[PDB]
Amino acid sequence: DDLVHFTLQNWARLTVATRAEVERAKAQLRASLLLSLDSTTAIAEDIGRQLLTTGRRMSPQEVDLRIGQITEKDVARVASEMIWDKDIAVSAVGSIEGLLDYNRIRSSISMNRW
Amino acid sequence: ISFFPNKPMYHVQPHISFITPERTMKTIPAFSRWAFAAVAGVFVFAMQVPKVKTTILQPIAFIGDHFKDKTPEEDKW
Amino acid sequence: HGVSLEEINTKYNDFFSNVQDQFELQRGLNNCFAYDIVPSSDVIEQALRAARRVNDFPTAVRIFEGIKVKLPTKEQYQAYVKELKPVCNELGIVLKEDLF
Amino acid sequence: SAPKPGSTIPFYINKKPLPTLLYFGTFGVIFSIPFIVVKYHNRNL
Amino acid sequence: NSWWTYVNRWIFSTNAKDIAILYLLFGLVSGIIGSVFSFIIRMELSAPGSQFLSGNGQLYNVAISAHGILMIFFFIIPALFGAFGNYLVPLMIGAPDVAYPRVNNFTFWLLPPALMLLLISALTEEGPGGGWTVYPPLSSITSHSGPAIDLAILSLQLTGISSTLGSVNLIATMINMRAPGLSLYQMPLFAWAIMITSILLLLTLPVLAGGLFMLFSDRNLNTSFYAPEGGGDPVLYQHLFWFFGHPEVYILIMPAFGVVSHIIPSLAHKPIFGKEGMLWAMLSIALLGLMVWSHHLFTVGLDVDTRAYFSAATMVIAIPTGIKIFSWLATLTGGAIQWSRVPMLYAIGFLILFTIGGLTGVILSNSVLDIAFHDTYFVVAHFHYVLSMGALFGLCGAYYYWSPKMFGLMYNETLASIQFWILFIGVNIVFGPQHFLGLNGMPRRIPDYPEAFVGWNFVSSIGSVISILSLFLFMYVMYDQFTSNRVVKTNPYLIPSYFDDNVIFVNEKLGVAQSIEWLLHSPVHEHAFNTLPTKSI
Amino acid sequence: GEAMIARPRLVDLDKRWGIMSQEEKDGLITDLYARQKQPWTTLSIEEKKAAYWIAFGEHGPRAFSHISQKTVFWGTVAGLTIGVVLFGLIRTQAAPSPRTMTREWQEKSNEYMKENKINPISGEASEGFKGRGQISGGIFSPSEK
Ligand code: HEA
Ligand code: HEA
Ligand SMILES: CCCCCCCCCCCCCCCC(=O)OC[C@H](COP(=O)(O)OCCN)OC(=O)CCCCCCCCCCCCCCC
Ligand SMILES: CCCCCCCCCCCCCCCC(=O)OC[C@H](COP(=O)(O)OCCN)OC(=O)CCCCCCCCCCCCCCC
Ligand SMILES: [Ca+2]
Ligand SMILES: [Mg+2]
Repeated sequence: DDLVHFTLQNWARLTVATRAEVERAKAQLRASLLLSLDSTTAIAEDIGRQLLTTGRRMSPQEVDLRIGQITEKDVARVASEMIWDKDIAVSAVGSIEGLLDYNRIRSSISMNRW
Repeated sequence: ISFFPNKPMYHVQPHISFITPERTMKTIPAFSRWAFAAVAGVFVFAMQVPKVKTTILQPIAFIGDHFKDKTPEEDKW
Repeated sequence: HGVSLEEINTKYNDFFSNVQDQFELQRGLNNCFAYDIVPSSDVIEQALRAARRVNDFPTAVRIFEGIKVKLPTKEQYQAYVKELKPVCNELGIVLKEDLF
Repeated sequence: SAPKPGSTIPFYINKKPLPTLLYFGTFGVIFSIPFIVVKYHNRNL
Repeated sequence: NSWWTYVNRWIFSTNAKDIAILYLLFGLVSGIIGSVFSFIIRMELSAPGSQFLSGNGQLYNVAISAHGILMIFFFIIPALFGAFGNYLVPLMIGAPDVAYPRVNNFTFWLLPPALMLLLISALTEEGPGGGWTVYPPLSSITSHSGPAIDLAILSLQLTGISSTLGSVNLIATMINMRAPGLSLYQMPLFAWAIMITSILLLLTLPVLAGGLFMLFSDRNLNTSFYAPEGGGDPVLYQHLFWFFGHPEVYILIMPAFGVVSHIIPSLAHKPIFGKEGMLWAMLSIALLGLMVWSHHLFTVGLDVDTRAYFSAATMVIAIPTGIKIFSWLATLTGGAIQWSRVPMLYAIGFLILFTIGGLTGVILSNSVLDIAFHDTYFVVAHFHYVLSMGALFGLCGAYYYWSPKMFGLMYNETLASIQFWILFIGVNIVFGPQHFLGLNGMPRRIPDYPEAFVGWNFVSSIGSVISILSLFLFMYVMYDQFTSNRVVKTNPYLIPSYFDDNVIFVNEKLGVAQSIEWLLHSPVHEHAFNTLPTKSI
Repeated sequence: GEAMIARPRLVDLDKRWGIMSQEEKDGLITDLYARQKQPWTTLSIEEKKAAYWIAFGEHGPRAFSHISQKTVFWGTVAGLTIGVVLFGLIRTQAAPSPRTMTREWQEKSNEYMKENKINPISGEASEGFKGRGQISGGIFSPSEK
């Protein structure tokens, strides 16, 4: 219960996110989107998936421009639109007795001290 | 001179523990709203005290009719 | 006053009989759609031929869009499209409502 | 001399943090002059 | 050292562009003071009886007189008649600078000392008490003892002579510096209007100069010019004053006519209907607005034949104005309309207010009808609902329409529209109830009123308050526009037609405009029109 | 321009157009210009869509700003209510009203001018007169304190 509560609290906190965290996330995402491709099979799979789902493959310049435009206000808006108090889907397997009911799980998606 | 030499766009700011200015700038509206709610509750719970009625409520127009005394000349002994 | 109703129709058909420049075609086409005069079948057909000649596609669909906008009711537009369908199918013209 | 204007003829430099207080104070005093004007005629009364 | 450059670019500079901005700023700083004066006087009459004051009637007279004088002679005339003319007329005529730069520089600086001396006069022990139209016996040393109204007389004198001196160069500039191939008939309507106002003002104001000087001499030289026992007739003073006052409002409102006739076509993408008929009817108005002056003396007690002669001709003024309104109505229909634009909003709102004000003006042009409304609140409603609805709206529209050309910035459309709506609602609910207050038979210029009038005054006070928020929003939007660094293209009000390609229009269609000013860069060069533009002869 | 242009080059053009650099724009315009020379029957639907969007689109010159009318309406409402509230708040600081503003005196005057036939036609001395007459009503004529 403590783990779920803290996870959902850190989820809900994203509506007041700071600039430094956003910058770090942007840098990490930009690095990770390129560090994955390290073999011919991986590059072919990436190209195929990008062409099958979108219709074109985004050049690194377009990806860089799209990522760089993101600021903390956009993150706050998106979080308040979808991460704030909203319906969730849960799935549990194993010794999940310690898990509480649905309402107690859902109650942690919003912080009352704001 | 710089906290991160490879990226000068990173400056530390005065703080106590986590009371950095940006957090307080974000927090201020919450304090304002909470204070307004507390004031509204206090005003609600003391709307029948005679001093409040004779000082604040009656001079307010429209609503001032309700918070009066309607007893005619037949009144307190 | 100046030109009457049908005289400008004949004059603009004659002008659109021979246009080789995109700018002149657009200029005359703009100046035609301001007299409350919906072009006749010969005028629109010759404008389509001129657009084919000066090698510009979007002007052709803009013709039908502007005619639909200018016409008062749906019945006149339906009659126009019924009588001009073969041309559009001959020149490979796709209407706006079917384009997307 | 052939200078190109920078599309800035404000008669005085403007920017966010500092000049706002000066502009607002000038506006306030030129708004509130009539006040001292009406007070002057009823000073010795 | 830019300080020398600073003061040479601003004080020791005679360029037309660097002066009209100061005209606008001076108008603004006068208008704020006048609006606060109007707010205080309207808050006084919120409820019957002495209110916020110790029943000081002389203070109320000072307040009303100051509001009237400063807002009629320091807000609208200098910030509309010559402010948008000296900057713009050389652009439309085809000249690089005005005829006489030194007199253009001189005319502006006669006004600041006038404002300071008027404030000093109002700051005396008594202050002016004759109102906007001061009258000799009241102004006589018998009533006022001190340097209170003499300075107001001097301010009116010097402001009038400066305005006359600020209009001599304009006529020469637009009569001799015309573009090669620009016939006087083919002149744009705005400059036509501004020249008509210039000639009318120069022709009429000298009369005010002489009459005001001779009336003022009564206090010092003890002349019998207007003394009842000295053989003077104050009806002569009224005739002299109203040979000026009647055409003054027309010469103030004609720039609004021109700016509306300029705003309508460009934002409507349609040429103005009947230019020649409109300009000839406006010329008929200009000539006509001089022989009628005694409508302000209907209840003084003049003869029957003179009253009939000068009351019958009051009606004929309406016909050309109605023709103008009908022409603008015809221009609006048919062509495209972008009703969301702020200048379009102001132009549209101008017409209905001006026509209802004109109807109110034609209500009380009869000696049989004026007796029930002379010197009552009905004339106040008429003249306010014409002045503040036409001249103020024209000034706001002109500012919001030509501001990028003055500076090169973009304002906030949302805030500007909100300000327009708030101001419109406030001014509509301010002068509305006054119609009923004057229809009941209650006079004007009275700090106290009989008890059966409180409701309409209460209804007016809230709108008076609302107008102040409108002013605050306008101040905020002006500041934001000044410090928003929002760029502007050469001709922001040019859009592709229905059959202009997105690649053909951008490369073979730019640099075209209905008027010259939109051809140049929005911050205009110091030395424009190096060569004269030549049209088809 | 003879070979068909690849589909992944002319898909979702509106989203990409702003970010896409100038050189790709000139290349696409030149390629489409060379393409339109052929008879239009041989062309695909996406080519026609791209051509029309390039010519009679929303980008470039005819890209106007959109103003939220709801924002204007709400701002006007807020300004009106702020003005009303501020006037009400600064209203109470006025001088005390004259003693004649009481219901009792208003009704006394109402019954007074009836006697001297002051406006009996359709006013203060009408035959029925259910109306007020010389009473403003509401806050203007409060009860005696
Ligand atoms: C601001 C500009 C302005 C304008 C445009 C007008 C327009 C007119 N004014 Fe007014 N007027 C003033 C400013 C103005 N006035 C001022 C400041 C005063 C007070 C002076 C002071 O005391 O200091 C004043 C006072 C004033 C009086 C004095 C009343 C009194 O105090 O006793 C009179 C009386 O004749 C008058 C008449 C007119 C007339 C006939 C017009 C006409 O121009 C109106 C014509 C317009 C129309 C009528 C509408 C359009 C026409 C049509 C739609 C055609 C069809 C109409 C009909 C057939 C009904 N004006
Ligand atoms: C220039 C003409 C003009 C203008 C604009 C005004 C504006 C106003 N006037 Fe005034 N007024 C007169 C001319 C004018 N007046 C005259 C001649 C008299 C008679 C004097 C005499 O009797 O001696 C008079 C007298 C007069 C009285 C007489 C008092 C009495 O009889 O009891 C009253 C009272 O209601 C009044 C009210 C107002 C109000 C409420 C406004 C305005 O508040 C209405 C709304 C307007 C605004 C609130 C201002 C908006 C400004 C802007 C948004 C700024 C734009 C700035 C620029 C970009 C440069 N006026
Ligand atoms: C209102 C009625 C009062 C009388 C009218 C006269 C007003 C004062 C005189 C102003 C000159 C009129 C134009 C002359 C033609 C002209 O233009 O002279 C030319 C110049 C401007 O042109 P320019 O050199 O740039 O031409 C370019 C050459 N190629 O003028 C002047 O430098 C005016 C000189 C400065 C004087 C201003 C001070 C005015 C004092 C007023 C107080 C005295 C009168 C008091 C009355 C009670
Ligand atoms: C006090 C109120 C009393 C009103 C009494 C007035 C009655 C007569 C007015 C009607 C005359 C005009 C009608 C057009 C007839 C016509 O068909 O004109 C012919 C033209 C047709 O176009 P064309 O020239 O290109 O034809 C070319 C031929 N080869 O029309 C027009 O261009 C109309 C364009 C301008 C008219 C716009 C009207 C705007 C409002 C007018 C006044 C509204 C009054 C509001 C108060 C009631
Ligand atoms: Ca009062
Ligand atoms: Mg009178």
